Amino acid sequence: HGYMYIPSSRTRLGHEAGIDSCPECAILEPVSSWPDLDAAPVGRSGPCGYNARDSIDYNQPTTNWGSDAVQSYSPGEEIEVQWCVDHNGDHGGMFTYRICQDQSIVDKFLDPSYLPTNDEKQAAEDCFDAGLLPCTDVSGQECGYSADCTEGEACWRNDWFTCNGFEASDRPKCQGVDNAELNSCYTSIAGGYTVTKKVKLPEYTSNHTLISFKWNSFQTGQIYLSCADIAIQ
Ligand SMILES: *[C@@H]1O[C@H](CO)[C@@H](O)[C@H](O)[C@H]1NC(C)=O
Ligand SMILES: [Cu+2]
Ligand SMILES: [Zn+2]
Ligand SMILES: [Zn+2]
Ligand SMILES: [Zn+2]
Ligand SMILES: [Zn+2]
Ligand SMILES: [Zn+2]
Repeated sequence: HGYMYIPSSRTRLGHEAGIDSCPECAILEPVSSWPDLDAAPVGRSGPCGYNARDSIDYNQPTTNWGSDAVQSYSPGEEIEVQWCVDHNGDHGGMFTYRICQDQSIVDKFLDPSYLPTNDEKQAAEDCFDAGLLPCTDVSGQECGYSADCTEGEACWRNDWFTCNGFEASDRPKCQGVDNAELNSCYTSIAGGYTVTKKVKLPEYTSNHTLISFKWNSFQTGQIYLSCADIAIQ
């Protein structure tokens, strides 16, 4: 149970505007989230998430999200990206961040009076996959392999980030990555823990595009998706 926190995703904004009582509850499930990290099609969830809890589809703006870039960055900028895992829903596994470089696709997600179809959701997803922001693009960032994976497997990759071992001696699962304190970010269920990394933005530009957060669960057949409205200028 988790969601994108920095820069503020639509889900965070959703919660913060009082619309979404369980931001961490937005789940793609059931799916094969492991070990093949993109076998699973995003269906209704899309690259921005659908929260069944409160029936929110974050793939289109409302008055409460998606109207504006929440943050403006520069081409090639290395930036903080953070997500929030719930104390009772730390599934371990692997996560990534992506920018889709086809403004025409993304535009379908920036109009409050249109909801992307599942078809457009999946096509967006493919675009986001092509625009995955690799761990290893940030100089100085250590990009480990998953302890829940073995060499040569489809999960064996360090473009994505990994949580710690689900049954590791020390600092297990996603919580273990920052080893942050409880409520270091908001979750509704049992209090949130931050999971913090850096990504390097592309030299691709836009006055208004999306980061899509995607977290593939190891413990469960589940994926958590969020997106943030951002500008590269
Ligand atoms: C953003 O929009 C303004 C108004 O059209 C324009 O003048 C500016 O060049 C645009 N910037 C980008 C990166 O598109
Ligand atoms: Cu969960
Ligand atoms: Zn995918
Ligand atoms: Zn695959
Ligand atoms: Zn992160
Ligand atoms: Zn259309
Ligand atoms: Zn190294």
